[PDB]
This record gives sequence, C-alpha cells and structure tokens, in this order.
Amino acid sequence: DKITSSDISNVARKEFLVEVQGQTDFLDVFRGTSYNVNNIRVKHRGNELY
Amino acid sequence: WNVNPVTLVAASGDTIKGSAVPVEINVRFSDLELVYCAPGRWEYVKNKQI
Repeated sequence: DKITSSDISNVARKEFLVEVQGQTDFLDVFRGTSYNVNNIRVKHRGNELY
Repeated sequence: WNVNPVTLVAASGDTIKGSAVPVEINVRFSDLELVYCAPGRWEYVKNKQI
C-alpha cells in the first residue's frame, strides 16, 4: 500500500482580503507559532517589495 | 525505464489493481513489489523509484 511524503509542512501560505482600511498590521501572521524572517512574501497581487 | 517504457501485465486472472489493464511504467527509476493479495489483487506501490 503505497505511502507518500509531502510539501505543505515545508511550504504553506495565507492570503487576506482587506476590509475596514486600517489593518496596517497582521497578527500571528499565519495561525500559530513563528514566521521565518529570511524568506518573505507580501503580495498586493503585485508581490510587495522586499 | 522512462525512455522505452515498461509494460506490466496482470493478464485476466487476478487484477493488479482495478481494471488490471496493463499498467505501464514510464518512470525512469522504478522498483516493483506487487503481491498476490487475497482479493485477487496485485498491489504495487506508487512507482517508488527508489
């Protein structure tokens, strides 16, 4: 019975439709624990600057 | 394997899986374990190539 390994552990992402204006910050980033500083993606649907 | 493909055959008899129509390995490396398994079935595992 074939068994598989995966990605999502090593790659995950989350995307926000903005409301209410404000919203200058985003808390916990993705749900729990730590984001890793070295690699950054912020996308406006343009991928925001480094 | 890849290039000129494999052709694996459970001929009539007891299916490898599902249709039993010959399953063909175009996967470059591959390793094969299928057993005769009580539901007349030959289970080989997800083209593990090493």
